[PDB]
Amino acid sequence: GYDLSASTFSPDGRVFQVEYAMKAVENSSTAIGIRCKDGVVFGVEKLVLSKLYEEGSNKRLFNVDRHVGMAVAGLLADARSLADIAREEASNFRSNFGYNIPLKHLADRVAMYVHAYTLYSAVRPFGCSFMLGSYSVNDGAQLYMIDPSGVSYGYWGCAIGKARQAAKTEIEKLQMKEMTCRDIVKEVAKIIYIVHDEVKDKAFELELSWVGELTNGRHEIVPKDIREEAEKYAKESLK
Amino acid sequence: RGYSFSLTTFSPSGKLVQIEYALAAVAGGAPSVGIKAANGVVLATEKKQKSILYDERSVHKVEPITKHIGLVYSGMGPDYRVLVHRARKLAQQYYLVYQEPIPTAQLVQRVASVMQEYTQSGGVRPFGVSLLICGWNEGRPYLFQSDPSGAYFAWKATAMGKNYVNGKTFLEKRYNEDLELEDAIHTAILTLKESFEGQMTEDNIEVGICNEAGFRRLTPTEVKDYLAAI
Amino acid sequence: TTIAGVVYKDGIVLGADTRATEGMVVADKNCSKIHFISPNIYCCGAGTAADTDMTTQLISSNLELHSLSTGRLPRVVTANRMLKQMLFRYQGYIGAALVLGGVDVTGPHLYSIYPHGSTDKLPYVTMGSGSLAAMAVFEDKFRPDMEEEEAKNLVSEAIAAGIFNDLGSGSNIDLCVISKNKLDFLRPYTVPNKKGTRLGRYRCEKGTTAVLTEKITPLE
Amino acid sequence: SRRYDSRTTIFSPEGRLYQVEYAMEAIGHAGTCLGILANDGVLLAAERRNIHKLLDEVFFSEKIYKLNEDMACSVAGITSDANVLTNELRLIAQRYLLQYQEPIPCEQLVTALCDIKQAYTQFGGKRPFGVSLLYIGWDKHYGFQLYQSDPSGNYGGWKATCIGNNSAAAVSMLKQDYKEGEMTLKSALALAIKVLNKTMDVSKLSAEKVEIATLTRENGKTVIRVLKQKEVEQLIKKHEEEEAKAER
Amino acid sequence: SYDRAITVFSPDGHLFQVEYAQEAVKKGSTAVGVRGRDIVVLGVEKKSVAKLQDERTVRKICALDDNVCMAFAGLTADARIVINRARVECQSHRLTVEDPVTVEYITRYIASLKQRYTQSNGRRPFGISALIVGFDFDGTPRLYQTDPSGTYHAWKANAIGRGAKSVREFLEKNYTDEAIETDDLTIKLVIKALLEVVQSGGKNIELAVMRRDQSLKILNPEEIEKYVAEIEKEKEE
Amino acid sequence: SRGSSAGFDRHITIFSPEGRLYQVEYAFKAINQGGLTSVAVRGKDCAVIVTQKKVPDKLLDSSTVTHLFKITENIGCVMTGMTADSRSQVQRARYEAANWKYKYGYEIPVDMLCKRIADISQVYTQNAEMRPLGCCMILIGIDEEQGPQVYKCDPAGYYCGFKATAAGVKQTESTSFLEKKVKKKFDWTFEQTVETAITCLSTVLSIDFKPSEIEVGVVTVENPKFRILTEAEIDAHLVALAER
Amino acid sequence: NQYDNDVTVWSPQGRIHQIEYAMEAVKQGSATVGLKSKTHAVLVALKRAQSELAAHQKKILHVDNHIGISIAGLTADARLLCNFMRQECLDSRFVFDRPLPVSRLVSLIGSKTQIPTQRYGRRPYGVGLLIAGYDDMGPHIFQTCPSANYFDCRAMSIGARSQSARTYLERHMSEFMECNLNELVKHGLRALRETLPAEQDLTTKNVSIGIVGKDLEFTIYDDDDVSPFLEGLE
Amino acid sequence: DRGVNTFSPEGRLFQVEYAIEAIKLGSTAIGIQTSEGVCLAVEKRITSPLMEPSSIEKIVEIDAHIGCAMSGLIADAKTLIDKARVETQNHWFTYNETMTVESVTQAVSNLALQFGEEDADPGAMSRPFGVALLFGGVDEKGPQLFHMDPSGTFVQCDARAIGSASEGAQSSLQEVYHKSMTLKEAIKSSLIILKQVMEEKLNATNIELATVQPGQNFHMFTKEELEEVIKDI
Ligand SMILES: *[C@@](O)([C@H](CC(C)C)NC(=O)[C@H](CO)NC(=O)CCCCC(C)C)[C@@](C)(O)CO
Ligand SMILES: [Cl-]
Ligand SMILES: [Cl-]
Ligand SMILES: [Cl-]
Ligand SMILES: [Cl-]
Ligand SMILES: [Cl-]
Ligand SMILES: [Cl-]
Ligand SMILES: [Cl-]
Ligand SMILES: [Cl-]
Ligand SMILES: [Cl-]
Ligand SMILES: [Cl-]
Ligand SMILES: [Cl-]
Ligand SMILES: [Cl-]
Ligand SMILES: [Cl-]
Ligand SMILES: [Cl-]
Ligand SMILES: [Cl-]
Ligand SMILES: [Cl-]
Ligand SMILES: [Cl-]
Ligand SMILES: [K+]
Repeated sequence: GYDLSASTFSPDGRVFQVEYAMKAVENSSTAIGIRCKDGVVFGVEKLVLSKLYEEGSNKRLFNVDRHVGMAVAGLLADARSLADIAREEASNFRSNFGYNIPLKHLADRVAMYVHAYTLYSAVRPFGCSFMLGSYSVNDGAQLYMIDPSGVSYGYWGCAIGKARQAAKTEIEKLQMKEMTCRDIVKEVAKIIYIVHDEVKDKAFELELSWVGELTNGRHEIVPKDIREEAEKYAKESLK
Repeated sequence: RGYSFSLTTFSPSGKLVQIEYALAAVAGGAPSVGIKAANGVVLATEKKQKSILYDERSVHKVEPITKHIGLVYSGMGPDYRVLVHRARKLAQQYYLVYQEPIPTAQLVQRVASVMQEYTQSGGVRPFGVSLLICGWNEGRPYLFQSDPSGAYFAWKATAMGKNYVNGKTFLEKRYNEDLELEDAIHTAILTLKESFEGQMTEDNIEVGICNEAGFRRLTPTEVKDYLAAI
Repeated sequence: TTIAGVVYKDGIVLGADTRATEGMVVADKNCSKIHFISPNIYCCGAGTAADTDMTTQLISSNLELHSLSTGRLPRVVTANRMLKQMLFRYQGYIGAALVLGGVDVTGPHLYSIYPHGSTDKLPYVTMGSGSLAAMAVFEDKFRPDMEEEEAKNLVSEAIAAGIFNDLGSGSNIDLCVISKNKLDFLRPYTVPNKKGTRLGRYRCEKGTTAVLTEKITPLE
Repeated sequence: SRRYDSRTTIFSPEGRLYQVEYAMEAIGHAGTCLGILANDGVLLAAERRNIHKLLDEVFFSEKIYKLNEDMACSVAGITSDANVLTNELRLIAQRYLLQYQEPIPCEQLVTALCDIKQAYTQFGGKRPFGVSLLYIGWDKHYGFQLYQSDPSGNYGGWKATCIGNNSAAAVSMLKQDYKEGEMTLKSALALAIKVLNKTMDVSKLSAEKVEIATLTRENGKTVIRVLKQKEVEQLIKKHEEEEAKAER
Repeated sequence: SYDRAITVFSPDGHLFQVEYAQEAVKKGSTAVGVRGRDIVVLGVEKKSVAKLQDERTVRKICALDDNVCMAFAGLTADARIVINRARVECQSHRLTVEDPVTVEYITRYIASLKQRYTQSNGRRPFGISALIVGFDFDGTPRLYQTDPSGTYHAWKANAIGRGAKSVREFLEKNYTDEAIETDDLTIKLVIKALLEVVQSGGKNIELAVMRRDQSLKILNPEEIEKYVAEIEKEKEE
Repeated sequence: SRGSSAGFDRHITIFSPEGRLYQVEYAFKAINQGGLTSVAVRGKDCAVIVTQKKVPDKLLDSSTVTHLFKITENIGCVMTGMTADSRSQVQRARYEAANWKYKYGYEIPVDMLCKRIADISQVYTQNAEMRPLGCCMILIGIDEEQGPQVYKCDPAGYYCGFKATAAGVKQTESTSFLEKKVKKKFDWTFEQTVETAITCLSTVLSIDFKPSEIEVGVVTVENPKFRILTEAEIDAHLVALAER
Repeated sequence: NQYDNDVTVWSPQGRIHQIEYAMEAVKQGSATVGLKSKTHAVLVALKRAQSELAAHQKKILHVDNHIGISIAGLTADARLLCNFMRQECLDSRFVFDRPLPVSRLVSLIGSKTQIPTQRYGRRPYGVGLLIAGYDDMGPHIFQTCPSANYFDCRAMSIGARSQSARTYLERHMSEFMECNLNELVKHGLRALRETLPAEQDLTTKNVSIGIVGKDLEFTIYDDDDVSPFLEGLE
Repeated sequence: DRGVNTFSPEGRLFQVEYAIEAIKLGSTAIGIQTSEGVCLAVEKRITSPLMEPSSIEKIVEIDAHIGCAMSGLIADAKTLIDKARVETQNHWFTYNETMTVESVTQAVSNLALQFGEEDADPGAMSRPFGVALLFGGVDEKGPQLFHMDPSGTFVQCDARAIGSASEGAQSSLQEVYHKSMTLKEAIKSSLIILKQVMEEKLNATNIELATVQPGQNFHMFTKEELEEVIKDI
């Protein structure tokens, strides 16, 4: 059989171990990112698998540098490992070159690390996809997404996980180029509620973060009161 | 890390089949010919050259190792480039110690030894090439072949690649001890014409020669001249 | 040692004396100090003799591997980089002081290379214990764009200045002339010093030396 | 990676080492190679496989190797593997001479190489070397000597022995004709040609098809020589004259 | 470096490589040891005969040091490795303790070498068992046996290799205070034990003795056939 | 023989009975998984690279979707096949070129850079533990003696210089189109190089492009620095073509 | 099947069977319960005894003055992980002269335990932990898994028949934050007791207790010292 | 074939489970802890009258206050025993005190799962140890008996049997054990039980017995002292 190692091509030129790792991401609940006029906003549908867990447990949103947020889907231990790689890369860049890593370069460096795990029988591919978001006055708003193959692209809007396509079709309805982060958080919450399958998985927490002019280029959790207002807007919009 | 186990092993009948299969890659390669004349050696090869789009001058199958030694092959081109690089390095290492150009037979022994390694060492396949190596030293020409096992042989004349069995019998009924280099070049090109298919130009064969003055590729214009008779 | 080089209208002239010393004794009267790098590049050496020989041989060898690969004539910059990076790595412990000259696709180039790994790209240079004598000649007489014969005269004058004024330098003058069209390795160029003749004969006849034991071993 | 490892250094259920046994099948197919010990010397005689018309002839032999001043060997099996081992033999012999300032005794050289072959059957996961060797030599402890080693790293000393094609038949002929304590180089040469004449039964025997080397002592020094073709044809003549006597 | 786990457990607690190593030993030539009162004796079968063999070069009995020797059965190349390792170790002991090894010390060393090759990556077990004999500082005679697992025990007498089962049965019935009262009878007891299983008796028994302080004496075919006749003519009575 | 297989010869890079490397063959199929085709052509004055630019998703920032890469100031490339493999090979090329300049004091020749990448790919065809990269690299640059250069290397470690070449799904069809066009040309050389490249790509795909559906890169003898055309620059070529 | 022997082999469903199998090692361990109030974090563990004459396996381990753990699964993996935790705590006191925050220690476990899940020939850790701690952010209960995931918990139970314990803990968890220590430990014991066969009861031989809080370094109670907590389950 | 660090679907390491099955091929050993000391008793399992019975050593001294009885693949036990000895001497060297029985057992038990073929040194352990161990001794906690198996699980026991007949022997131990039992009673009980479970007729040469007491160091019973205890049994 042709699907047991990342160092084996199938007869049609596929690497099935990388495809299987992608299926782990596609079984995960949905995360979205949206770039707008003055920043980037992340939202995650965080399935609560037990009421015994604390609010906040198993975060899927990370700070990887002071100016860079990361949003993940897939196998969470793999994602955390990648967040640590992203953090080390940002730190090392600052030590060596003396300034904050540009988002695109950070995306490309971590993507090459992901890519290195798709060539060998000695290791397996990462079972995670992740988005990286930043803002600065010089570079503007940037949103990148990286998948288990190590492909990296930039986006206006992005979704990963199991309701990816349904999320993208809602994201396409927004004129995000002309909206502010404060406007977009409500729309992120709205979209998560739309694609959430309330019959099949019973309980979720909405996780929100942002980076933009309004945070002075620092990646930060959306404040509690703004999150609750966005949820309330999303829920009533569902009606 | 690297796989540390051999990928070539003995079969129940005592064969190293990976080496046999490496020889089948050689047998399906483009034809090569070497002829040792009295006063020199000629190496010649067919280009597996489809398109007019190829820049024929951009890569060479006939290559210098030193001022006085050259090589051609049949089989897998990229494997050949490895061996060319190692042969050049082996020749220079010898020169640094002894301050004398490496004797042709010494260079063949060291290159053949590298090929042997790849039949036993961990996590690698053998080379899918056989080499024809020419040189001049001690006032005399040398022609050697080195196979994927690391076995080497000295020849007066031989053929390798596609249709080699026939090419060897063509040379058997045509080579003589007292033959000159210019005549040898002609019979080498005739040997390739036996199995060519395409119409020969100076752009789809490559010829190298070795004599007292050293090893060099013939130029397109020189090959054109030899092709007028053929 | 006195070694020197000049850039002239169409090329490079390199020069060297032929004395090697051990302390204040002449060990070699006819040492060759102008070393092959590639067919278009040569290098004079001063300092520790084993280090100049081995360093130039190694670089020449690595350059031949380079040119075999590229299929092109090597560049003088490439020899310069290779030499200086190796010498820097050894922190001055390799006592090679070099005058590197050649002619490549970008024309003539001349460099001095020091043991610690600094290099200077210049139209005339000198090195060795005779280098200030040779440099005085150059400062007094160099002109840009000299003709071949003028440049050859100037280099041999400069080497001669070192030969006659430095106790470390002596014997013959060797030159190497490099242009786009020609390489003239002139060893010797001049022989300005000659051993005087022997006045008495000391041809000792057989039996002059008393012998305790003898064994003849015949060979094939 | 466990899926692709053919596990060359493990036991089979009957306590066997398959790769060693298979390498021994390779050797059985290679050129016949015999050694014969005499009172005044030792010899090696080998079938040549390099016999095509167009071959060039550049070395002094095909399968006979000088190891040091006092020793030579011949090989049957994979040629490239033989080149590795014979290079290692020469190194071992020079390491000894460096250390002790005397030649390595024959059995000590054989044993040293056999320990390398043994290691390849026990650890490292590599294929063994596909070579058997006959060693001839003189040393000051046991004089003229002949040894045989195989890919298991086993060896033994012999008065006469054969490896390679038709070994079993060759050994029977030696068993019957060899005179313990009474052989000379001249009669060992006759017997070698007799044996090769029967075991190269595809087909008629010729000087182009065999290689003979002798090891003797002359004026306190060891002489190792590869017989010229003139001499080999003369011995073939004498054997053919001798078979004309066989009945009346 | 090759790090494959070669010796592993199977269901039911078997170590198959070790069991297969023991199969190798069982196809080796028979070897026998008896511990006398003030002598120890080793004898071994065959192996091939073969007139054109130089006999000296294939002995299966080996000095480890002045006061310790061994015989083996199984893979002869493997045995040569073990023997040389044990010879090195005997010289370390002398170096650091300034006494010769006890027979138990070097046995324990050989056994733990064997055990390590059943539990280390990249290696197969040694396909040999050994009989190890000699004398301790205080004159006490010793006979130990090791096997591929690394297990070892002391014995009054023992056999390893092919036909060890029946040779051991013979020894169990024939080893008494009477049969080892002297040196000649101890030696004969070993020859009788071999001459049961030994194909074309014999001919191809190799035999060696060690006396208290006296170092290893191997017997020659003339000295062996003296004993053979001296037992064969006694078995008519 | 004829498609025969023994042991693990379809899983790792060991020889099949015919002397094939199936895993290397399969890396060539991987190049086509991307669904894209690239073309490159050289004349006396310039060399050009043209490739398809597919942006199916509206939510992509299309300025980040490219297969054209600067290797050095003077060497450009187009990558075809698996994207992450391609990026890795671009990084390696960049590293090799920079290292060459540091060690030798002059810019790496295009032929040498292509050879080096090919030699690195060769290793993956002989060592069992890693797969080949399922991508193909085409390099362009100006050589001071030989003029504009186009070089291509592949997952087998083969490489060659070309008058023109192609990669990806319609490689074979592009090769025929380019072959037929050069035979007509005197001294077998292309003259209108950007137009040949775009026409070839447009014929073999049957598309008739908008300026946002292709990317174009160039090096010229007068301007050796690798340059990427803008949309408007590309549009001028598309309009000049449309009008004869 | 072809997908279940190597931690490096993804199945076609996007799962890693070796990790799932490692999690079965924890489900078959004896049950343990962890819970917290505003001021204390408690661990309660059932100890399995091989025979009637064996002591009963330790389930609760000291990590630092402010941290202790309860284990389920392979005991040797539990010790290896506990030794790693101890060392990380010692390092933090050595360098910074203050206790390692509990959430940072748990992150270090996640990162350490993830590594062998991605390399050929390595295996997951076959142990699950309940971690009780107290720091500047108050009491904590964390859970760690062989998948290298971890969870921040109001309360938790792992091991055999722990579903029953979890059901009890959900039923009463609105009470925990305001409980005095005695009330909180009683709740832990009642949860653990739900895991038992109907015949059998909590005794001083089979219950082990661990407690840490604002005024109390991590302390283990066994044998006669658990009696105060068991009397008055009234 | 699969790797040595593969979990089964039930959450166990195959290699460890298989090593546990190897313990059942060993001779029976018994340990009993009393307030007056611990005793260790083991079946020798003699396979030929030509074998020297004193060369079978299945009970060993670790230190003056600690003995160890083993069952299973005995050759495997040597490195564990040596590690125990070295550890107690290190502890003495460093701390000038005796190491507890529990601590010794713990140190040895940390070797248990240190096997595998792609983390470790050029020829590290390829498999677990096919050995079970009873450590019996006296420290400031008083007399103590600990059991360890190839999983690296260790635990204190009042009485425990290991090896071929351990079921059987463990049942008789439940029947006869009591917390206030004397050492002399424990010694008799363990010989009575060995006598039942052994295939051979028990005698003074085919068993070994040792004690450790608060007064007295590790003591192997002599032939003559075994004969005395055997009279009643
Ligand atoms: C030169 O620098 C001369 C150059 C050298 C390449 C010949 N250097 C030497 O002669 C040095 C000066 O110490 N001597 C040696 O390295 C000792 C080896 C000489 C003996 C022969 C075997 C070469 C001058 C200016 O130093 C010469 O005086
Ligand atoms: Cl996704
Ligand atoms: Cl490996
Ligand atoms: Cl090269
Ligand atoms: Cl050379
Ligand atoms: Cl050339
Ligand atoms: Cl420079
Ligand atoms: Cl010698
Ligand atoms: Cl010698
Ligand atoms: Cl060892
Ligand atoms: Cl046996
Ligand atoms: Cl640079
Ligand atoms: Cl055109
Ligand atoms: Cl548990
Ligand atoms: Cl366990
Ligand atoms: Cl989990
Ligand atoms: Cl659980
Ligand atoms: Cl048990
Ligand atoms: K490969």
